[PDB]
Amino acid sequence: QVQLQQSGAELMNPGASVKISCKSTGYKFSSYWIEWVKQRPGHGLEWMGEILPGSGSTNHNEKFKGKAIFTADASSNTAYMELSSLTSEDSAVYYCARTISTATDWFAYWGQGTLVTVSAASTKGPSVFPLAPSSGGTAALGCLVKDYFPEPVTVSWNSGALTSGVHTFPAVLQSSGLYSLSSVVTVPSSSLGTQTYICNVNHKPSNTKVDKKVEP
Amino acid sequence: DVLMTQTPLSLPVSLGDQASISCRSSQTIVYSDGNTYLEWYLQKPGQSPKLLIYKVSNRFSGVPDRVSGSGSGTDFTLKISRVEAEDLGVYYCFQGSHVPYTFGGGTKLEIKRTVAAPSVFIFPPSDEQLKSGTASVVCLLNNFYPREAKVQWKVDNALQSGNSQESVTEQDSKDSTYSLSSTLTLSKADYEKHKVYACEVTHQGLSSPVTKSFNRG
Amino acid sequence: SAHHHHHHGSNTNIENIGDGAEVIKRTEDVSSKKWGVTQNVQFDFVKDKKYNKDALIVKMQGFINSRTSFSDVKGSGYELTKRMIWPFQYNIGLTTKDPNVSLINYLPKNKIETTDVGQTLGYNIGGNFQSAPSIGGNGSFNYSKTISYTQKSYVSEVDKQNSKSVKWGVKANEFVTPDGKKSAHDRYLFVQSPNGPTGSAREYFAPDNQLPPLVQSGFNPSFITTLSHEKGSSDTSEFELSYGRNLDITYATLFPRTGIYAERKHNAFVNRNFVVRYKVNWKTHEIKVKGHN
Amino acid sequence: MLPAPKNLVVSRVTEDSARLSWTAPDAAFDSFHIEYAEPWVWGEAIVLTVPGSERSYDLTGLKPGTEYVVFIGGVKGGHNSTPLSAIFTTGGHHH
Repeated sequence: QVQLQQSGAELMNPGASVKISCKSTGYKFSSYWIEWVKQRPGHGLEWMGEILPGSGSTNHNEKFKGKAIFTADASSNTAYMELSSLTSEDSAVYYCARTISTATDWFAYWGQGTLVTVSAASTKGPSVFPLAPSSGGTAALGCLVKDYFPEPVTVSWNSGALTSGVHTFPAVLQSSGLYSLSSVVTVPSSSLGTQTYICNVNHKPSNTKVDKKVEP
Repeated sequence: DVLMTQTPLSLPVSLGDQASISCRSSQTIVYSDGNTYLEWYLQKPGQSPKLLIYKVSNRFSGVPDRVSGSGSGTDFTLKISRVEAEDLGVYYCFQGSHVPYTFGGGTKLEIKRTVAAPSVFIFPPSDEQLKSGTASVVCLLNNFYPREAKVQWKVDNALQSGNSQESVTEQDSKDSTYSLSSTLTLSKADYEKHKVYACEVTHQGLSSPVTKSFNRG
Repeated sequence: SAHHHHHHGSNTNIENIGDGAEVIKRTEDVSSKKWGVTQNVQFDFVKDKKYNKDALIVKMQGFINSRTSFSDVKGSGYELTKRMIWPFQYNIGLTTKDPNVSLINYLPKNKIETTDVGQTLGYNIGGNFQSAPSIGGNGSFNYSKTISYTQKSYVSEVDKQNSKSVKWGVKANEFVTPDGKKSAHDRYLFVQSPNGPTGSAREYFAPDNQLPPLVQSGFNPSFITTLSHEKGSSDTSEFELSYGRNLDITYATLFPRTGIYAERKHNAFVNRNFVVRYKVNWKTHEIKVKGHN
Repeated sequence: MLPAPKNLVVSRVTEDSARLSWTAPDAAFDSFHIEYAEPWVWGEAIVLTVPGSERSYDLTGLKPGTEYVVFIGGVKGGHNSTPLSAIFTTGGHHH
C-alpha cells in the first residue's frame, strides 16, 4: 500500500533490455509527473527523466536519451522504464519519485529502489554457515552468507526480534564472481545458554529461505 | 542542464557542533513564476533519499527544528543547528525550476566521536562448511573509531596476502562507530596443513597491535 | 529532449490529440464581491508541430449577478414612488494590446436570439479551426470545445470585434406579461398596481415568477474565442477579460383612485464591469493574474 | 409628476467629500430631496432636504475609495418630479 512501490530485484544479461515497474497509488497521476533517478554505487545521484502519464509526454536528460524509454498505463496505476543495450555502466539502483505542490503543504514520495545487475554467469542460492562464539563481558556470534549471486540478500535475527547491536556487513565480491557477506550481533555472555539465536537469510532472486541456528 | 557544485565533499562534525553545506548553481534558479525551486535531500545508508527542505527555505513535514535552509540567486546553504548521530549520511542539493533537473555532488557527513578501541573477535570455520571443501576464517572488529584500521592474517607466522576480503559497515547512527569483518578464505587441504591462525589489528586506539588467535582442533 | 517546461511538483495536465500535437489545459478562477462577478475561464493551449503559430483557446464562463433591486424613494412626497433597477444588457469582452497576437475566431460569431445557445468549436491537425452552430456531430475533430448558456427573453449579439478585441452584449428583448407581450423599451414594463397604498416597494412590480432568470438571478456566460501568436517574437502577452452589466431604472409612482404612473430611465448605469488582466507565458504554457479592479 | 431639473454634475470629489450641482428654473421648486447610498444597499441611505432656491450641495463624511449613487428630485407643493441619477467614487484605497 506504499505510494510508489517499485519492482523487485533484477538480473539481465548484457546487450539485452529490462523494463521495471513503479506501481503508484496516490490520488491521480495522469496529471502529476513521475520521475526516475539513478544511483551508482559510487554515491552518485543522477536525474534520468520524467513522464506525464495521461499525456505520455516525456521529458528526459540527454545522457539517457538513447538509453531510457518511459511509459505509463492509465488502465492500471503503473509507470514503466525500459533500458536498452545494458552494459556494466547501467548496473545501479533506480528510484521513481512523485511530487505534488498544491497550495498548502507539499508532497514528495520516493520508491524503495530497484537493483539492476548486468552480468552473465546464472542465479545461485547462498550458503549459510554459523560462526560459533568464543571472550569478554560480551560474546559475539553471527552467520556467514557465502557464494551467492546476484545481490541482494535480506538477513534478520529472531524474525526481527533482535535489532540492538546488530551489524550486517555489506557484501564483498569474491574472485569467483560470487558475493559473500557476514552478519554479527553483540549479545551479553550470560544469554548464550538460555536464549536461541537464529538468522533468517532470504535471497529473493533464487527463492532461497534458510534459517540457521548459531550455537557455541 | 545546469551544473550543481556542492561544497564541501566531506564534512566531519562532532556531536553538538554546527554543520553548513554550500551549493552553487551555474544559473539563477529563479523560475518565471517567481519561486526558487531548490531542494535538499538526505539519504541515510541503505535507505531511499529523504526530503528536508523545499524551495530554499520551507521545511518538509517531519523535519526537525535543527534544519534550516537559506540562500538567494545562485549560491545556497543548508545549515544544521545541533548535529546529532542520527543526521549522518549524504546530502544532495536539487534544482526543480529548470528542465532537465540536476542533483548536487553529494556531501558526506561523518561524526567525531570520542576515540574508541576495537573489540576484536575470531570465529573458526563451521564444520558444515568444511564438508563442501572450503574453509573460511572470520576476524571481527566490532565498534571502533576512527575508520582506519589495518588487519593482517598470519598462518603459522606466515603473512597472508591475496586471500582475504574485508567489509566495513556504515557509521552507526547512535555511537558513531564502525565495524569490520575480514574473511580469510583457504581450501580444505591448505587449512588442515597448519595449526596457528591469527589476525593482527593495528589501530591508533590500541597501545600495541593486539592479536587474537586460535588453534585448530 | 527536455522541452516540456514546468517546475518541480507542478500539476501539468495535457491531452494528446494524436501525432506530434497536444492540448495543454489550464484554468483560472477570479471572484469579486464589489461587482458580483465570478470568472471561470479555461485556457486550452494548442501545441502542434505541423502548425507554425501558437494557439490559445479561451472559454469564458462563470456568473454575473443581475444586481436587481427594489427600493423606496426616500423623501417627502415620494412615499408612493418606488424604484426598480434591473440589468438591461450583460457585457463580456476580451481585449489585448500585443501586436504579435491576433484573434482568429469567436463564438457566437453571429447574433442569436433563441432561449438556449449551444455551439461547438473544432480543431484538426494543421491549424484548422471551424465552428458549428450546434453540439451535433460525432468526432470530426481531434479536440472540440462547446459553449452553453440560456438567455430567456434576451438576445446575444456581437458589439465589437477585430484582430485585437471582441465584445458581446446580451440585451433585453421580449418578455411575457400576464397581458400579452411587452418589449424591452415599454416604459410600463414590469410595473403593476400594488393593491392599496400600504404595500411594499416589491408589490409595485411583477412577482419573481414573472421575471426571467437574467432579471431575477443573473447570467451564466459561456463564450469562446481563440488567439494566435507568431512562434518566437514575444515571450509574454497580456489581455483583459471584462464581465459586466448595464442597469436601467423603472420608477413607478402611484396616484390614488386614478392610476399608476411609470417612466423608465434607460442606460442610467453602464459599463458596470469587472475587468481582470491575465498574462500568457507562451514558453511555459501557463497563465497568471496580473491584477483586477 | 411635475417636470424635473437637469444637468446633474458631481464635482470637487475628495477622499471624503464631493459637490453636487444641477440646473432648475428660477422659481420652479420649493425643496430638493437628495438621496444617496452605497451601491444597492438600501437601508443605508439617508435623505437631505435643501431649499428650492439652492443649485448645489456639498456631501461630507464619505468613506474613502467607495462608490456612491445620488438621487435628487425637485418638489413644489406635494407633487414632485423624477430623481436625477449620478454615480461617483471617492479617492483612496477601499478596504
